[PDB]
Amino acid sequence: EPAAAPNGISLPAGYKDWKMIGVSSRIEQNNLRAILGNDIAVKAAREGRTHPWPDGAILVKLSWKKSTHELFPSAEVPGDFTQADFMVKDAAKYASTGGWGYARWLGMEQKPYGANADFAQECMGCHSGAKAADYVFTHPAKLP
Amino acid sequence: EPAAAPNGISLPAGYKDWKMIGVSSRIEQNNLRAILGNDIAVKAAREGRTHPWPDGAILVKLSWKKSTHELFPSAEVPGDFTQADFMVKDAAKYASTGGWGYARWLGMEQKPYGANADFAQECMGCHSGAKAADYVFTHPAKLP
Ligand SMILES: [Fe+3]
Ligand SMILES: [Fe+3]
Repeated sequence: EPAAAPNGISLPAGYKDWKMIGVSSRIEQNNLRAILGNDIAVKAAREGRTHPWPDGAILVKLSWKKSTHELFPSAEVPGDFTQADFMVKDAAKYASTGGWGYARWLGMEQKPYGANADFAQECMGCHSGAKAADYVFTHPAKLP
Repeated sequence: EPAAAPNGISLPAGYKDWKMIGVSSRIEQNNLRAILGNDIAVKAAREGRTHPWPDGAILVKLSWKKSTHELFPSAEVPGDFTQADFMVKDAAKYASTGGWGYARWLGMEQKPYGANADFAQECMGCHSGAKAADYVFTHPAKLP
């Protein structure tokens, strides 16, 4: 198993099998991202129960470097896998970080991010800008 | 329930719950895409059984117009849903179109695309360029 994050969160097993919530592309990072969630998160996302998200919801964002497809240069496609970011909802347990447990694992080798157990204050530094939306930027993508 | 495509392919039920294969962004369409697959496709993708893909594999590409996140302008995120494109592998049934059944549904209204039953020749026009990769451009995104 990969090492736990410095705040004690273990890597959610099976996240690559989870359902999609959305996708994104971060210009400044030259990354394509997929956002998945466990079934608690997906149910909440689809039913709009995101104020707050429920206890047990886990979101995962998977980031790859952007490359261009060798056969179709206008298609930006994933190259190198760069990291997996997680938010785990537990209003009581992570009340000090807004009710979410943050954790990041880097690369194929899955090195836990962060110098110490307060690393999540970095995450909060930006995610506080989405405080009105329970610290979550992502808007579930529309589907029929 | 949505009408079948002009070549007789019915919309696959439950595609929104399928596992992810990849993501992409098409620069000339200003979209973001998620590529999902049924469990045959996902197993094939993950094992590298793509030369050729096995019969029964279904790939779906979901497309949204790109929007910029209101709280974070360098984040391109899905706006309106534009289309669902499908490729259904059946080397015998779809031998005339490279072993793949193509189909597209447009919009939230899931209107079948295509003027007639030969609409898939359009798809083949470009997809023939990926013939070395069994007519599939997408490279499964690498995950640990
Ligand atoms: Fe973040
Ligand atoms: Fe295509």
